[PDB]
Amino acid sequence: DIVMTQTPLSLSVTPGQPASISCRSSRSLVHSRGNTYLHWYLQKPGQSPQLLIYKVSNRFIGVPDRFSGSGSGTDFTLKISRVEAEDVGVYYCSQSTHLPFTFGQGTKLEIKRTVAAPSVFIFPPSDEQLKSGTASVVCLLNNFYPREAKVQWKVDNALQSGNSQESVTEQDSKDSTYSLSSTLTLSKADYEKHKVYACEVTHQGLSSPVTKSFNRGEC
Amino acid sequence: DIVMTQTPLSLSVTPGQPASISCRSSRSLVHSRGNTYLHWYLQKPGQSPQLLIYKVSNRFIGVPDRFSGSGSGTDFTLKISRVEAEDVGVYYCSQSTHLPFTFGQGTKLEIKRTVAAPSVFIFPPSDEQLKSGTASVVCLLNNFYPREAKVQWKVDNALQSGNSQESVTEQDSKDSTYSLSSTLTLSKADYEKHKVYACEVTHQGLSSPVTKSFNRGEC
Amino acid sequence: QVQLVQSGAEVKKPGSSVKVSCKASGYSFTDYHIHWVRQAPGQGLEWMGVINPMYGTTDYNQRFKGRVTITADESTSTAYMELSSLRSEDTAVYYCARYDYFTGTGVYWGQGTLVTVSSASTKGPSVFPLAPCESTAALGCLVKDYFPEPVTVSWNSGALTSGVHTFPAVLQSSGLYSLSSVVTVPSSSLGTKTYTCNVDHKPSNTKVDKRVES
Amino acid sequence: QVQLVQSGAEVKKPGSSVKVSCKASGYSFTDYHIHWVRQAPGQGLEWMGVINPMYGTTDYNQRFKGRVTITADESTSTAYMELSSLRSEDTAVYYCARYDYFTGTGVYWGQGTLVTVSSASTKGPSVFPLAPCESTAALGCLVKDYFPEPVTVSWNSGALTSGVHTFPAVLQSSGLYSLSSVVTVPSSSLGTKTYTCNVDHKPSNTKVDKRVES
Amino acid sequence: RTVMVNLNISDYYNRSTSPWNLHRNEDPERYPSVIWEAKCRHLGCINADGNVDYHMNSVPIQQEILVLRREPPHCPNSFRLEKILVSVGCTCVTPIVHHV
Amino acid sequence: RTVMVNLNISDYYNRSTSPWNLHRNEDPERYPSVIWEAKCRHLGCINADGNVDYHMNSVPIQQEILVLRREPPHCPNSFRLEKILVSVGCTCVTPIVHHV
Repeated sequence: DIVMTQTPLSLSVTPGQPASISCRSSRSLVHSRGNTYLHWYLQKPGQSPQLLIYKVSNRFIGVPDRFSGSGSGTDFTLKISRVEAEDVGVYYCSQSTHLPFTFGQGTKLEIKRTVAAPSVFIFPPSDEQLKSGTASVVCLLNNFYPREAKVQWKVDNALQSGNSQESVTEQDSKDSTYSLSSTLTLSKADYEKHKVYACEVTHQGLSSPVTKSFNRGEC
Repeated sequence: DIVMTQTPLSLSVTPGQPASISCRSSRSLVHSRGNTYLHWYLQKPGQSPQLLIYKVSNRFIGVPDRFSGSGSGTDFTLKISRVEAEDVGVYYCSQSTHLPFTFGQGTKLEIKRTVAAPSVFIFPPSDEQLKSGTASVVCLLNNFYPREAKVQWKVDNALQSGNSQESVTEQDSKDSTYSLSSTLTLSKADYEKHKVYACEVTHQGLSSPVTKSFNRGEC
Repeated sequence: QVQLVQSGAEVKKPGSSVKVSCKASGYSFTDYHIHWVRQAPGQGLEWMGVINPMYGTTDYNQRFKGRVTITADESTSTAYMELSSLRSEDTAVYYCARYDYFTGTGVYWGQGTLVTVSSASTKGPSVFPLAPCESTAALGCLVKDYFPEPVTVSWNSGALTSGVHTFPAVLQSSGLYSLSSVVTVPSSSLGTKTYTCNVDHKPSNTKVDKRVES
Repeated sequence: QVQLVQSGAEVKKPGSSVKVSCKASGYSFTDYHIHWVRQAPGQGLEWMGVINPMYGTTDYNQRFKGRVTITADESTSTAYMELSSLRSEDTAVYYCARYDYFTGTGVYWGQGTLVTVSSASTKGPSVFPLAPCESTAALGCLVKDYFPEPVTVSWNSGALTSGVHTFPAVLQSSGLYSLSSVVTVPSSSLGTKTYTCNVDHKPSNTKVDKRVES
Repeated sequence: RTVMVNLNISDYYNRSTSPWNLHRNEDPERYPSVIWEAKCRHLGCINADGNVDYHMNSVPIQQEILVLRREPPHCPNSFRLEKILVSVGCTCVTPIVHHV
Repeated sequence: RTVMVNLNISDYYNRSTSPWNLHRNEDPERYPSVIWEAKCRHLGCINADGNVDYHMNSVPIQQEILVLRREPPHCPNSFRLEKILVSVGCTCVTPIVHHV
């Protein structure tokens, strides 16, 4: 098996700025009848890989000219002249010269867009869920950048720990932002013992922390 | 077509002295599956080539260890550690890697043995031949070395020119000598006009010239 | 045009065998090779094998040993990959791709197929509304306690697509997945318009529609 | 043991075609390839082509163009080379050789076949004695005015072989070949022993024996 | 249509660059009942390095063969002539490159 | 021995590394009268450089085929079953190296 090594493993690039990805194979990718089967793919999370460059330097139909390929033997480079938001994803090199066909580790491309403060929302548990004997409080941090955000749950001013999970979206292909959801999980009993449920957010885009709350017994 | 070039084209070696022959091909003689099909042959005049070395360095069954082969890619060498009389002949390199198979120009090996003076003999024309209307007088120079010998025909002391042919044998495989035959061709009429037929020989091995003669009208 | 459609996601117990299908259209099935490539969660791509639909000639990756069987049916333009003696490590997204000799690689790809290797019982989700308790509002659906992945969350039967965020699922201490799909909407629309999330869990044959009301 | 026997020498007119045979023995005919190689007078060796007697599969030298046809007969263990549209330049010695994959080259060779391309008439030789007119004597045979080459000169039906010299033929102004075979003998034997040369010109079916007397 | 019929009844598969295996095709209603058919071992061919080369193809070489089938069915004395395609071995070919 | 018989009657050769040509085998006393047989174009095979490689062999792939022969001769209504060997194509094989 041919080993394909990609450098770097991750990249954060400002839109408009160039990007370069290296691919080196453990053995030469030149075939007996003269062709070099080195290709470049871009994969967006939870989507099939899309062909970018085939046979070292050929751009696939529909691929913008900002993408270019070069190299020979064992060392290859994919260059992006100007990074655009739509370019977010994981880039793979691949050899189809030698069986079994092999891919590189992948290089993650993150778009270094400008700070975007999150819009914060809070959702009380539904009456149907409460019948179930559990309460889930949800806090949404919408369309922000960078990914680093801090969510704190307060129940009647007391800081909570170990009873909440987070989930972040994949960086958006159009606006290059993220969205996060924090879910506080309480028993129906604990939930009904307290009044104020607050969600506190800290982010680079905010001048001070943002709190969204409700009083159990409005809803 | 692969071109095989041999150097030198000829060689005169003293028995006991070493010999070396170079073979260079226009393209590498290394086959796709790893073997190098370069071989050495020795050809004695009016005999099929005999295999000496196969696949660069392997000696063929029965070939003495004085013969050795080496080389790689495009440059090869046949070495003879001690030249022997039996080694006289033409040496060829040959490639069987690429179609069409090719041979070198050939290298002639002459054995530089010590001087050997010729034994000289003269033969009058036969009575059957004379009935035919032609007379052929033959002079034999037997087992001599080197090949350079000078045969002069005298008819009644007058030096002859342009009415005689020579033929030399191939260098002997055992004693490394040559033998020459000179044939003087006269018409029956010219032959019967003169008495003394002489054959005069000059050779490195003779301190002075040797004459063999007869008088037409003994035989 | 050229299109590859794979079979829906599956959950298989360790030691069982899975068979993923790949339906081809938009070209002569027999004229192009079909390759199979997999991807374990947050991992790279891995070539599994190839079939020549014209003759049924195949070539496999030795890493999988004699566990992978790839086959093609000319009459239904479908190729199949069969992975036997399933391990937890075989949990992955399986892709089919058609290769060609001009490009020399896989141009057209199937959507993917997720195969979860688990001794865990299949459970359909519970869809709860997320309504608030100033001029932009958010509403959503808590899709809680289902196994295995994936779920599909649309809004107003695919009508509403702008401003929707269906969060990557998080495996709770239950061993069950939980997730939320949210949408931002003008506060003015809260009354004049109706917002419904459509949840589909194909493994448990569960289709649920919940009306989000404040 | 392993042996290759070729057909006798021939004379062909320009434009005609020649067919040389190569009879194999001492091994399984079908298991080894037969190659054909030629040599024009005082020139190097030149590969003409190859046959696989098992299947009749051949490969030729492009230099000869579509003039060379090589064939093999399993039943008579004989391979043949057929050279058409003969030129003066095709005058040469033709060899057959069996190749092998261990050695990778031609080990066993045929004796050779001389093919003279000439519009010249075949003529048998005239054998004349060479007797003298002190303690070592020489005697011989003048083999004169024959076409084409070769002749075979033995002494006392192959008995006498030591001290014999059959000189390379010389093409006289006639267009005919001339040659002498000589032998040295003790002068004491001149009386007690009989010396006869045996001349054989196969192209003209001429066998001559001449008694050398002084 | 009916005639009288009198009854008068190499490691290549491994050494080929396009190797194959023989598969048993048995039909009790047919003569010959058993036909051994070649199936190519790989998609590709074996190169000089002994590895499978994807850029060459092992293809089965097929030929029309004459077989007898019982007519009407299960009748041991009455038959119909049939032409079927059988793979006798595999060959190595350079592929066809498709474009429009 | 006698049965009733009802009558119910790819550029590979060029693209193969062991290419072949088809040869007409015609026999008026036989059915099929015409059989097209493969004969290998070279001793060797074609390598990656498009040249003939002597160290590989083009070999014909042969199979037993059923043919009808008129019995007795020149009788259009009476036949005998015969088994003959036909070359259907050629394959490329690494050669056997012989020694003792």
